[PDB]
Amino acid sequence: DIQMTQSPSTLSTSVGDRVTITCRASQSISNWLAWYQQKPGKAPKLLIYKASTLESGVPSRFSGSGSGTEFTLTISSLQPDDFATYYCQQYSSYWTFGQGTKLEIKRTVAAPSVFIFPPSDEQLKSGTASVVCLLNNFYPREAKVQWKVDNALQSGNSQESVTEQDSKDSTYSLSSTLTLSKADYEKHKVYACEVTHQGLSSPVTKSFNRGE
Amino acid sequence: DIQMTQSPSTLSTSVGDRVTITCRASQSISNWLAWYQQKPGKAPKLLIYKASTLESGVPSRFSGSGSGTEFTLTISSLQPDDFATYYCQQYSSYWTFGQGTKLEIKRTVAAPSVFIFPPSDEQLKSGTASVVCLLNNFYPREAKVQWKVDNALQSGNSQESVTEQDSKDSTYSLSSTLTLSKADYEKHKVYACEVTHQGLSSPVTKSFNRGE
Amino acid sequence: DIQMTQSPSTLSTSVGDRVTITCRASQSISNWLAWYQQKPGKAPKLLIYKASTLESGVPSRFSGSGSGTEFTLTISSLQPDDFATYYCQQYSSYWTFGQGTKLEIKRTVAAPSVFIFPPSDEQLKSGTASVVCLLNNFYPREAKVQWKVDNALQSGNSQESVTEQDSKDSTYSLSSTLTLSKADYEKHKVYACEVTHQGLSSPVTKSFNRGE
Amino acid sequence: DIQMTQSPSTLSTSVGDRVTITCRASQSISNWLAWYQQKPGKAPKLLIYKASTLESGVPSRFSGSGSGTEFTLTISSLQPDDFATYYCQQYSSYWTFGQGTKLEIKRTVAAPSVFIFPPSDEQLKSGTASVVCLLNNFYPREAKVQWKVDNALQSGNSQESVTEQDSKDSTYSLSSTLTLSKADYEKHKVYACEVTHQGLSSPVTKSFNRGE
Amino acid sequence: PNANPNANPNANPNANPNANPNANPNANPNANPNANPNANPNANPNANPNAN
Amino acid sequence: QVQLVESGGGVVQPGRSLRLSCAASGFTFSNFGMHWIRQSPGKGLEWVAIIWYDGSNTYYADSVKGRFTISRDNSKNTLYLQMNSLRAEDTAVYYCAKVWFGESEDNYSVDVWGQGTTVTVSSASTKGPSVFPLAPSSKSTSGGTAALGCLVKDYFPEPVTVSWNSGALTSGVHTFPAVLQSSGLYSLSSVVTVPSSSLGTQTYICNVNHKPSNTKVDKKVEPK
Amino acid sequence: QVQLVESGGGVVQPGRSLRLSCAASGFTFSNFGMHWIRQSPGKGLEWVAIIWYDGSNTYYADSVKGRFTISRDNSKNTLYLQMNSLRAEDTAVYYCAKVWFGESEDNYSVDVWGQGTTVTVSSASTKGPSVFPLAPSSKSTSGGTAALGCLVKDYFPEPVTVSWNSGALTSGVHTFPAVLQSSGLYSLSSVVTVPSSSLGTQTYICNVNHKPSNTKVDKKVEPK
Amino acid sequence: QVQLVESGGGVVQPGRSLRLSCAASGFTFSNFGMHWIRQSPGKGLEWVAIIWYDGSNTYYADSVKGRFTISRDNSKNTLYLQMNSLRAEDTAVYYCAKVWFGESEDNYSVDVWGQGTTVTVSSASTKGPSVFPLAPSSKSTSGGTAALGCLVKDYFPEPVTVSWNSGALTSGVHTFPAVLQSSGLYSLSSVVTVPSSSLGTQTYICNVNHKPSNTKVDKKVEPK
Amino acid sequence: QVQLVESGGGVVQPGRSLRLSCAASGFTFSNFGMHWIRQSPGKGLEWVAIIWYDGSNTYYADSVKGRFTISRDNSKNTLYLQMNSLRAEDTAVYYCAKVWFGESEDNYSVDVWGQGTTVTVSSASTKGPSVFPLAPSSKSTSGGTAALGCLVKDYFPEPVTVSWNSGALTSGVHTFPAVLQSSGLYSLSSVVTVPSSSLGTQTYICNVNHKPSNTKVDKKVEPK
Amino acid sequence: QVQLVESGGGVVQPGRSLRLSCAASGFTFSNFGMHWIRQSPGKGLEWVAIIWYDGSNTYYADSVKGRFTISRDNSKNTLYLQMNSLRAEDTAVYYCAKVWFGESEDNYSVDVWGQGTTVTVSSASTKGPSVFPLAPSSKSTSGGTAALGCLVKDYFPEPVTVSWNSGALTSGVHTFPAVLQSSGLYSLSSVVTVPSSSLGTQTYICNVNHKPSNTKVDKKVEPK
Repeated sequence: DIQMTQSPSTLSTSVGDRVTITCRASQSISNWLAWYQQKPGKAPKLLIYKASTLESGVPSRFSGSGSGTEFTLTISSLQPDDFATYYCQQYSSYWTFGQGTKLEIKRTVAAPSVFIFPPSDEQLKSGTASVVCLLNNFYPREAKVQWKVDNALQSGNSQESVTEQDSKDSTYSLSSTLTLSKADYEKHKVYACEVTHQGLSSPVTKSFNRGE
Repeated sequence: DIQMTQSPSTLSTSVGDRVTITCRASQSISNWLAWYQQKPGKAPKLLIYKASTLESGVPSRFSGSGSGTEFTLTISSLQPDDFATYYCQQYSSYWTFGQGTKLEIKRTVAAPSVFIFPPSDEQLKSGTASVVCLLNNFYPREAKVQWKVDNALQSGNSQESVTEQDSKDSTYSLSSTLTLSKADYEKHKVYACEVTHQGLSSPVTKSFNRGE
Repeated sequence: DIQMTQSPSTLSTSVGDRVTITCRASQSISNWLAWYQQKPGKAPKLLIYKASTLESGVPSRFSGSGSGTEFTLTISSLQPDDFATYYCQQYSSYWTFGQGTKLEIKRTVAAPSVFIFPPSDEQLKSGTASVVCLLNNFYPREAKVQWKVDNALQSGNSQESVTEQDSKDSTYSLSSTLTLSKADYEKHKVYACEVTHQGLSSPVTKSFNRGE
Repeated sequence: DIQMTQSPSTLSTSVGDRVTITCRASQSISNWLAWYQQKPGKAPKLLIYKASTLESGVPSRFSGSGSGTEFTLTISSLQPDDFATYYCQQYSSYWTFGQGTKLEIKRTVAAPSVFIFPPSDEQLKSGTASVVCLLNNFYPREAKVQWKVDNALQSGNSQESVTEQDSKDSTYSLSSTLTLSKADYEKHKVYACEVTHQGLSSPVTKSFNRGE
Repeated sequence: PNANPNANPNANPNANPNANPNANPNANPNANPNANPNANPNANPNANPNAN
Repeated sequence: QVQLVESGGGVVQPGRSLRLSCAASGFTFSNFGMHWIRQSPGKGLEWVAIIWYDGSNTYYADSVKGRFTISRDNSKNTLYLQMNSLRAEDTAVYYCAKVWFGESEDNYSVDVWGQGTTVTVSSASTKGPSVFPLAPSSKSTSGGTAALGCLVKDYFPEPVTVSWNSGALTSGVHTFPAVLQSSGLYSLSSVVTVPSSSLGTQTYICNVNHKPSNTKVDKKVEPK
Repeated sequence: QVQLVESGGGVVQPGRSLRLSCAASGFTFSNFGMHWIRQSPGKGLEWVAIIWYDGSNTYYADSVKGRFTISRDNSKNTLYLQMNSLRAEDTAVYYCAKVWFGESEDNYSVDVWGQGTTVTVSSASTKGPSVFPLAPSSKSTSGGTAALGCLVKDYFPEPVTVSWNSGALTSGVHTFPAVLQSSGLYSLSSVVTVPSSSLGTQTYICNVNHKPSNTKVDKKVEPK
Repeated sequence: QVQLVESGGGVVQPGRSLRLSCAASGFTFSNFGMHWIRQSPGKGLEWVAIIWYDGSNTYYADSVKGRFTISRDNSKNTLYLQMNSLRAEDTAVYYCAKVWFGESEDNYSVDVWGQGTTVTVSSASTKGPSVFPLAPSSKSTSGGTAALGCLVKDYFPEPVTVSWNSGALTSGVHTFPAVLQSSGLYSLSSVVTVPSSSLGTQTYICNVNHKPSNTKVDKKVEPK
Repeated sequence: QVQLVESGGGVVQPGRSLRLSCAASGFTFSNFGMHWIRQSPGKGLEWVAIIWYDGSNTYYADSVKGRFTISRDNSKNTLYLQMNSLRAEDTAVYYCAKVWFGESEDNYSVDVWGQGTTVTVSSASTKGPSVFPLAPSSKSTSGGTAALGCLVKDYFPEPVTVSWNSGALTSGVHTFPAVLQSSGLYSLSSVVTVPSSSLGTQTYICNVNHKPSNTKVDKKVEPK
Repeated sequence: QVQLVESGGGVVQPGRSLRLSCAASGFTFSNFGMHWIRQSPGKGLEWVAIIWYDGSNTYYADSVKGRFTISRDNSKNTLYLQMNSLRAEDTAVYYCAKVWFGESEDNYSVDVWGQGTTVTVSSASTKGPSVFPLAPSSKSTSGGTAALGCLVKDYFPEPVTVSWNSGALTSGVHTFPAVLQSSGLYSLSSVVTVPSSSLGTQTYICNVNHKPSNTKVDKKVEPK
């Protein structure tokens, strides 16, 4: 029915910054728009209704603006308790939420540490072969990991997992798991993961030989 | 206090006619309206509730309609058993009845027969003087009887009585009683009752002289 | 009361054709116009609202266009399930429907077969005389049937009935019934129906003599 | 929480005057506004509901008007029983009352009589010193009292009390009590109260010397 | 100015449905005098265990 | 079927009390609420009181609140209406009525009415009527038809019965409904049309009967 | 899915009343407004009435204003149309229809129509049909094809069923739609084309059935 | 007519509880909802709570939600308000009030208020007053009129009564309303205007009475 | 304050049914409408159903209409959601939520959300995990820091707990969120960075515990 | 058809208030906006106020803005006009009127007017009339026709009726419309032409009636 769109999807910011996020509806919803804050692993909490009314108990540093099809939420001075995900919601015709905007802790650039792990002999005995490539303590979160098996790019046979921002230094860690059958795994020799990141002048490549 | 009003107050109709009576409330009563029929000298009987639901045992020729403040009762084909008085009743806020609509048997016009009776000598001996003017077998019921004493109109010293519709020919009879003290009666000479009716081209006047 | 008018009233078309029908309002109705499809012996179905919004479940080959007082409905590629009657409807001020446009299956020309039936002796004994002229399996629908009784043209004493397009060969059948009293019927001799059709270079005439 | 505001807070009026008081809501309350009358030392009594409906038993000289956010109560001809405090009350969303308007008995201007009383020796023995400034039989009520102790203005150590309008002559009386410690009291000499009133061309000052 | 002072009347005839779903506090807090005065045929026909 | 029988009505002086009862049969009386409704010529139909099936809630019209008390005895299947401090305007016919069966959230009214009992509130004392002849003459003759009658004046209370020739003459008899006078006494007339050619030979006597006072008067009406 | 079922239609004399009902299922009936729309061959599709979801606003076409009353029972999920003072031109098929869901400021119409119920306003009395044979002869033969049939005349009301040889002959059968005559009675014809070489030997009988009158007629059509 | 009588009010220390009751008569109490409304000099009129006729729904003001509990006993015709965790600002006069009768869809408020009961939340202990003389002198004389009085200081709780010469002197007496001090003790003054020519000969004694502490003080005020 | 507690969630095979409940406290539950809203990683936040305070009107999202049923028990202060014919895409965390209080003509949404209950629609059977070592070597060493870990593969359902040295080692531990594989089994990894100079002498064992299957596996990770 | 009935008009002292009402029937009152328009001999036709169908927008003429208040009760189908601070020039006949139905972008006015109610703002007190004879003589005779009459002076308020010989004489009667004088009292004349040959023998009496004061005067007019 009513389409909702939030921008940006992710915003890297620092304590004390002025933050403005936008939310757009596919059609006119008048002023019947609410903003909800949600912390990870916790229930969402109401921040603003009628696009500009502050909920009781919400600090005054939050403010809303907008009417018709364009709406904005502004945080005058970001505080550490405000690091959470913000959803807009039209309630003019039924109820639809936006995808949500996650406010990320901005920090300096840190290049990833790259480690590769081959499948254990026990798992190979079990009939499966999982190869793991680990990127530790990097920022920002955007990075590319490409699996190459005897210089052949892989596609559709890997899975990625990303941690939340580390509490101590606000960095990310990412695991990529390449899964193959024992026969497919033993039908090749070289297994590499190549990593590119904005903090790296050249791509980093880790590789091993099957059996080595 | 919700006021109820029925129209018309009296409806002259004939067997086989389509009858529609209306009932209006001073404020919105939704659909909580009932219709009751009462025959003379007999207890009222329930006809319709919720403005349009037919009571069990009521013939299908009765129907109700209406909502809010205007309601109607319709008889598709009048039958001789249906000649009675119909009351509406709101039961949305306490209970109030309308003034009632009496369904009268319509017939051709018949002029009244006029008779006058002087006070008896016994009543004059008793100290009172009643003069009686009688209108026999007339239709419709509306008629005017004016007492004139030496061509002077009387007011506040007369009482009227009307019979019900005769079972055989549906005519009315009316009695007018002028009551005076013997001294008031003997302080004048001419006593007349004048009658006007839509069936009379000219008013009819009966009169006597005191003592004659 | 906004008047609506659809053109054409009848459109001969073939499967796979691009069909465009028009609809006009007596005054400006902005874009508040809906299109409904109705199959014979079946309830109407909503196709388009707001003049150009496709109803859920409606194939994409339907499209609407138009604004103000002129609107069009377009079927990009006609399919056999789409042979039905199409109505436009303004809903700017109350609700009024157009006369409807029936999409007809175009086929080759087929001349009618003409049959005549005289009144039965039982019906003649009953006091009435019905004469039947039948046109069987013809296309297109336009044809003219003229009744002549002793070379005298008849008017106001005949009735026509037309079938729908046959499911097997898309042809029409038409019956014409001439009704007369027994005295009127027996006061003449020759009874003929003359038929003209676009597949006939000359009119075809069937006739009988009363009693023959 | 709907805010209510009444104007004026106090209105001086006379018997026979036309009185109009106003009441405003912070948001639209439709017509759900009631007016209550309260006499001093007595429970409030209902006057008007639905902003314009007169309660049974209420004299017709009271009337209400207004809708949305502005409402007025009108007394066409004030009578002595109507000298009381009038509260408006919205009952559209929970229930909130205005501050109340007190109808005051208008009379001629009367300048105050000013009296001063020094602290008693017994109270000084008890450790406290109360100085009393009295304004007797003045109208209107508005007056200003400034305390001067050796020409030094006092603040935060005085309390005022005002009587109701006298039943006989509709005047006010006011008492001001200045409270000080015995050491503070004996650390000064001159104690004065200065009074200004619209009936006084110049301020009146009464004073005494400590020990005199 | 001089806009239409009547209904559309082709306006929305359905629910909102975002209308107020709560209970209006300023509702009727009194008993409906013309409510159901009869005994309920579907009521408790057993014997209260906590009766005297 | 359902049957309701009122009793207890009669003549009562203003300021006194009176208790009406209504006996119910043909249905489970204890399962239904009841109404008392009164009817008078001046106000028409007028609801008086309602009582719940268990007596927990009772309601009264504003004109009677504080004076009337409705109650019921479900062990006796009897409905009661205690009327105190009666005024003149309470004179009416009182009906008990049964509430219909309906749905749980519907509003309710009555479906079966009782027979009705008459209550007359007046300070007038019991008094027999005065019967005066309405003598026919030339002034009461139109063609071959004449009118004669009897005037039954100043009696209390209702009702009175009038017959002609001990009931042998009923064709053409019109007894008017009684009217209440300013003096609190009732009065009515009874008339009959007779062939003028029968006057002076056929005897016409009106027979007035008043059971409350055991009055029986046979008055002969002679022409002038 | 959404389903609407009309009931209450039938034959009614002019001047009488009739109540149509529409049972709704497959959706929350109480949340939507409804229309009644009628269709007749003379006037086409014609809107009749609209009702709000809560019944607060109702509208009617000018031709029916003051005679028709649209209502609803949200507890029963039923839409009603009480039609009084019916005229001849009110004969039509009546559909109930559900308003679609839209935006708050849009204009609204209907998206789902009911099945429809037929209302016939006529003063004609129930009457069985007259079945007459349409006998084939030389005047109804062109080549090897001949035409024969049955004329079903002067019946009321609708409908009637026609079969040929107890249903054994359906190829080439054309039953025309009924036409309304000046007398208020319907009439139709049913024809069939047969091989001319089969005339005189194959027996053709039309079976007309009229359930309202329990009429069953088997008419044999013989050549001349 | 309708009558409401509050009881249970008094002095209570902060943090403790107190239960107010409201006895209703003159109407069917069980048929009406009720309000508790309080009035204080600092906040004016302030709605506290509402309860339905059957107690099914209750509502409270935001400032008291979670601390006050409103209930009712329809068998006793009694309305109750249990107040827990009282703060100093809850000192006010509390009224019970009856909701008026209206239409089914209207909004509702109160029409009849009770008499009111005073609740004083203070940590002050019961204490008799100190009576000090307001001695007249040359500084309190204007023409033939002089002023004298009595200061009634540092008492708790309210009220106190003041008379002059055992009530024999009432003309020209002004007893001011009490004022609450920072110490939680009350204080007031009573003044009287007398002829200056009567000083030294007419005896003036103020009689202060405080029933809560059984205090009776007759203080004579003499000039200096 | 306001508190909402969901219960009833768990693992359910597709096509089966499941009933969620929401216990409310801290407010008058019967006075407020409620929502059920679900959240899944694929669709984000998604409204499911709404119910009126009295249950008279209910609304559902289009993707769930006809399969889910929202109800409430105001006597128990409990909100219910019966889910039938569950599909794979219905796996999500479901929250109950309370509608805020507003004005009569405003639009409404939720202000207080419940805790949430997880619903997982999968045909997978309960299965303990396979724990494989991620052995450190020269290819996972940069300076004096090395990386080792444990791969927890092919378990169902969620969740699993991973500890290191019975909880004695927490510095530098990264347990990745589980990912759902094409086979319907979950898998994750847990890694830790250790001083390279401690390898071969310090013992590192990962302790995987899975309460749904009561699985406890202590896997030692040795270098190669 | 459409019917509008005004009520509430009358005589009001300057400075007082008055409330006019308009009862509507024959159409859906809640679907239409309404006007109040007044007409006086001094100002002609003059629009007063307009109200929207839902009461959301109201407009007033500048001469009445701030003093008059237009409102409506759609539950009672009644239009109201509360008039405060009335001035003398506000005396007029006030009509309520219904706006016609049109297109969405058209401008709107009224199509159906009510019956009208008269409002007279004057400080004059109720006063019976003085009836003086206009005696015929030689100066009021032309041929066989003479003129006589009655002067009805200094009465309040309107209206008064004049008849001749208790209504027996109507041929040749001319009752002039009343004129308002500087004193606030009304006055008019009634004249009749009679045959001069009938003077001195035929008795002529004028019957003046003033219902507000219950005045009835029969004045005989004799020639000189």
